[PDB]
Amino acid sequence: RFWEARSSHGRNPKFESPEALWAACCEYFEWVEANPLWEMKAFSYQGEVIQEPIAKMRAMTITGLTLFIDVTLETWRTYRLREDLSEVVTRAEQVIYDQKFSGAAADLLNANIIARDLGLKEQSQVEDVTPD
Amino acid sequence: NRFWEARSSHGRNPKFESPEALWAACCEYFEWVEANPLWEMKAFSYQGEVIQEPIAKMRAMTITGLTLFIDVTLETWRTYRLREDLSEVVTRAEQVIYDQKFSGAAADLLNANIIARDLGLKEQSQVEDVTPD
Amino acid sequence: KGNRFWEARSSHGRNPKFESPEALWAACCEYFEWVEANPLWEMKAFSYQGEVIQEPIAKMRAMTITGLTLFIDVTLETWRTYRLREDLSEVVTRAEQVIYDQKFSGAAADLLNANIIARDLGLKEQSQVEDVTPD
Amino acid sequence: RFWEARSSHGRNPKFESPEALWAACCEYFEWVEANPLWEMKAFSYQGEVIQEPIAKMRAMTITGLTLFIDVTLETWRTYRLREDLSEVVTRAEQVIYDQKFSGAAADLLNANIIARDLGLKEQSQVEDVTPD
Amino acid sequence: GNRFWEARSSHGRNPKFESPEALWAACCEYFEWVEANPLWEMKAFSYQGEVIQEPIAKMRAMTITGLTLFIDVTLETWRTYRLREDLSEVVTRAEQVIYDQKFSGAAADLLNANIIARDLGLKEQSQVEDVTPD
Amino acid sequence: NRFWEARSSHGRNPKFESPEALWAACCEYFEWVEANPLWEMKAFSYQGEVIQEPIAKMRAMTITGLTLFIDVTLETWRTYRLREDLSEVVTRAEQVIYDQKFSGAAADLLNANIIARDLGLKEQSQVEDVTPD
Amino acid sequence: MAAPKGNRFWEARSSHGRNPKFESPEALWAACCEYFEWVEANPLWEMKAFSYQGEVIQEPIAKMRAMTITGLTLFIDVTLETWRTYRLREDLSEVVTRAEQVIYDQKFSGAAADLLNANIIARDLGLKEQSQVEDVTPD
Amino acid sequence: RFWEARSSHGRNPKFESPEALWAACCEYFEWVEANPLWEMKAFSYQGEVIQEPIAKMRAMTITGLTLFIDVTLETWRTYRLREDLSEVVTRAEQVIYDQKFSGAAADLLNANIIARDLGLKEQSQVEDVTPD
Amino acid sequence: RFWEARSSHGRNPKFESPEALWAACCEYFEWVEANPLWEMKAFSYQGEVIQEPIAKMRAMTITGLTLFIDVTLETWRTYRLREDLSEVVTRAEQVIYDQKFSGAAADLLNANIIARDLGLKEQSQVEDVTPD
Repeated sequence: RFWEARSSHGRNPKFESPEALWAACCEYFEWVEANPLWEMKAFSYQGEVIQEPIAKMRAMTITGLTLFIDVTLETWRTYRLREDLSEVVTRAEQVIYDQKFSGAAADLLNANIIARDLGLKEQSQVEDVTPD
Repeated sequence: NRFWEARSSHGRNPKFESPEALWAACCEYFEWVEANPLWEMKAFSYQGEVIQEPIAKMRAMTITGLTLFIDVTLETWRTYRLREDLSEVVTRAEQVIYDQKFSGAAADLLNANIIARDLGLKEQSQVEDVTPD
Repeated sequence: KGNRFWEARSSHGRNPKFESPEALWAACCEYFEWVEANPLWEMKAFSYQGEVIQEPIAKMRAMTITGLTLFIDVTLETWRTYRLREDLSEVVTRAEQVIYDQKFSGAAADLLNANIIARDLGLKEQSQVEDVTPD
Repeated sequence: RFWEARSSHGRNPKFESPEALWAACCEYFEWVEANPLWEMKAFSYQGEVIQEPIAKMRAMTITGLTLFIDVTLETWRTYRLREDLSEVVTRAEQVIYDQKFSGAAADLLNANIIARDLGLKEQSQVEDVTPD
Repeated sequence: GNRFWEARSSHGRNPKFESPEALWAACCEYFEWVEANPLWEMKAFSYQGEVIQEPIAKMRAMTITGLTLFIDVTLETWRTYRLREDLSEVVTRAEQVIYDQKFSGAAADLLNANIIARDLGLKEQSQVEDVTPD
Repeated sequence: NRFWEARSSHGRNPKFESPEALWAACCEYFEWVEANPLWEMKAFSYQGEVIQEPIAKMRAMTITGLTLFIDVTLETWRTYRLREDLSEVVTRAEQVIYDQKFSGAAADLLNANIIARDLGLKEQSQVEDVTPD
Repeated sequence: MAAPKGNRFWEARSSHGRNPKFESPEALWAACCEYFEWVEANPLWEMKAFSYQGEVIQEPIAKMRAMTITGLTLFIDVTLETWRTYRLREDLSEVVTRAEQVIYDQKFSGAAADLLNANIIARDLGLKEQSQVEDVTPD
Repeated sequence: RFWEARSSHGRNPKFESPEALWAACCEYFEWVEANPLWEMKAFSYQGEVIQEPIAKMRAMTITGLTLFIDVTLETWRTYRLREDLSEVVTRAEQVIYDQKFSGAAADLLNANIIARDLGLKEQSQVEDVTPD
Repeated sequence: RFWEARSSHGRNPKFESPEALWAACCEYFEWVEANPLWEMKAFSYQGEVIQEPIAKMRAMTITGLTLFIDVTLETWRTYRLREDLSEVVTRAEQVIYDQKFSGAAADLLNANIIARDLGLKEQSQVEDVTPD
């Protein structure tokens, strides 16, 4: 139940400090690390089937973070305002980006879904070789 | 997989007036999804006999799924946008639905391409014409 | 166990005259039940000590608007008729949502072929292309 | 041999009623289900190889139907012109379409071959984001 | 000889076909030869430190070129059959059999789907919307 | 294997002047190909011991391979098409080569896309611009 | 000595501590090397399952961690602005160029060896697909 | 060490004879076949892990040949000036082409990279079916 | 620590002969061969896990080469143009190209990554077959 997870800062927290905001974000990173998604795998030994869960990496997201610390995207975007907090926001979003990038690069996360999410572009060069 | 029968405790044609009640209803849908995986039949053999076992697959959350479950029309759901308390709940619920599918596809628990299309994740490209003449 | 789907008809019989949303929903639900009770079957082989054994394994049957209408024995023209009366069009919208959702969740779980289903549902690939040709 | 299979209605059949034509079509459908194609697979045990035929779904086709009931495509097409048979042709062609769609959707027939045969379209949206 | 380029019907060298039955009979000989002559994929197995090898049969795709080659008529002569209707119906029938053999084989993944799709001329259909603002 | 050393019984730089002589040489190539598969090394283990064994793989026939084998240049072979007495043999040999590769690719014994390009099998598509107006 | 150390990447920092002020190429390059070593010493981990006699065993398998310029700056604890500022002195600019080249090569070599996802890395490095198209419409 | 391999004609040889030039090319072909690349493959049993190198086909290349016979690509191109040597160059490049084509067709070499190297083209026909 | 590897030619060498430069390039080639990358492979026996490192081919790059011999890319391009060094640069780059091509062809290196790096192009022929 990922939608139930909330930081220790409680309901509708007010952040008037970088240290406090960053710590709440770190609680989210910690929760993601501690709460992988589960893939049910089936095994069998001599006529008996045993179904055991296998951990899969959970991709970090900004909506996941904000839901966790119990604020709206709009409030999160409000933090961008004060430089004090804006620095924390930048760092948290970079962590989210790098988690997904490193996960995808290590084939722990689906590469194309992450490439699309991160906005990694395909670059190409096309030559028209039609004789004139 | 009798999903078309599933309904929240709020029953038929509920009139939501409270954001906590609407959110609780949405949470009932999320709980239902988690408790009701789709099933893949898998077969194994041993000493001359074949054994079949259903294996749990993640069920993708959808807005139409949610609304059917809490028994409102998509039109009713859009009405909630018209007042701030309910609209905040709609946004929260839609973000949960998006993230469930994104994280599921990212972990290859859901088919990545179909989820990418559903979520509107775009392919971005840069193309140079090297024969501009 | 036989895939004679061309023989499957609802209990409502030939050419139902639905005058009721409860009635029409009821008919739609009979179709959904048949689909789930009637998976496709795939033969899988297993070896053991010099002998191979075959076992059929259930595969999800995709719902379709065509299937539903054929099953309840109304024409597509009749199905679109229901739209005329906002009474039945509400039941039609609900059925089509169920059919869409069945195939979407099936495909998402890889129980149905994702590309077949993406084309069927009309899920689009979206792209953004920048021309970076110098100038 | 699939080119040898024929309905109980004999050579160059004439169809006097929709029930007769439908009966012949259903014979084709039933023949298809009773005659899967076979993938040959090998298994090994203690030095010997076993060749195990494994059943693969046979896709229905209109030309297969017409070969089976022993009429040309041209003749089949004339049945649309009979007021007593037209609805049967429609029904038969719809069964053929549905069998392939359901089979492909269930991963029992090759998805791309069926998608092309059925005319299932890919839809896309493209935005030119070149700065002006 | 029994290699594919050597295989021939029981009508022999350069048969001049002037009947539907004789022609259809010849075509069936080809269809039967194709079924009797799958291609072979070698597979290896290990047992107690000795490797063992045996092949599995792979479906041979039917082709119009293969058929004409087998019944020993040129493609030119085959086209000629199109002109007279006696033969024309047999030609159409045979070509439908060839098409369906490959189509069903590919649908069952017993033949390579993309090779067959290109051969049969099965088309990809698409719809594209330019959503560039303006 | 030294495939570049394989040569028909017609010797060095033969000067073909008969269609039966050219066809016989082409047939020696066809047989050589069918008789000389490529070989892939595969590993096998048993209770902690490993053994390797070559497994036979289909060799694709090619016009360049044919000409190398009968020992004429590719350009000489192209010349044969203009020759009244040799042209039919060229056409026939090129058909055998095409047919072998087609059957191999269709049977998944040769790489499908490499063969599709080699044979010139085309992809056909139909595209509708559905941009509203 | 062959299991997850559990070092959280967002916590990782060089021995130079908080907000270091790099005033020599040597100090800077040493810090960059700490990052390169950290990446090597802290792979990502994939959980894999095994079984023997009806018991399910979990075990982590190491997966290569891709180096990134953002990763480096976070590790040595300077902002992107500061990193870009290093370009002002020919002194530090050489270190920056070399560090970025190391990062590029680590990813390329990882991807080429199938240790990192090829397409993810190709997009990251800006490796282009080049094509030549002939219009053969009878004209 | 492939960059150290050299023909028996020594350093920067001068080829005057077509037979000498062909003989050198054949030394290269022989060297390629005697020097496959190796893939390490791991096997395990009862707690022990064993590694085994497996031979992989080495793709012939014109640059590889010229490095081996120790001439520059420029020198190689210069051979075209003499009808004599030009025939040997064509024969050699033809052997190189076929080795890679046949290896790729048999999936002993990566087919798409070989397709690009050989310049095998994708041919398509595209119909604009937009209604008017 | 590949970022610490350096040729016997020391820091920021100023090369004055083709033999010296070629010698330095060969040290790099030798280093690459002696320094494969490692994939951890896991096996299980009796509820215990065995980890085994497996060698993976390291791709040669001009960037790796210049880092190893400790010169800038512009220095390297300067060698391209130097009458006395240009031949050696061509030779070194040809070695690097062929190592990656052969590795990719053998599937020992990722084919698409290498294809992009080598600049191998996809060639196509397109007919527009629209009616009118």
